Amino acid sequence: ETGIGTLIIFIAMVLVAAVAATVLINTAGSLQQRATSTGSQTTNQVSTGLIVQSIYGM
Amino acid sequence: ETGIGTLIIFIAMVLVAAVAATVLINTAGSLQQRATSTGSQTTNQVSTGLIVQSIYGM
Repeated sequence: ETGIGTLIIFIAMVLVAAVAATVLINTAGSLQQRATSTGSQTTNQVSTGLIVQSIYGM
Repeated sequence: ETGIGTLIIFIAMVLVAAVAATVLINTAGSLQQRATSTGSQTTNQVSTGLIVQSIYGM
């Protein structure tokens, strides 16, 4: 009967959907750390600087 | 069995997803050239100018 064949494919459908879910989570986690670090590094880059007061010679 | 019907629809699902992918790429490529040209033309527009030095009559 059709009942047996339906159950077999059902298991396969669940496993496939889990794979595509894993890709999206892993990619978002990788891009999270890069975007956070870039923002913090740029903030330090703009604000920091050195200034010359006076120059003397002998 | 359900196995035969699943494979047929699978092929159709792949082909449909390719269509929507093509739209997004083609649109982004069209907007790329317009945005690039607008920026370059405006830069030339602001910087360029003529100046009058002196006027003499007879």
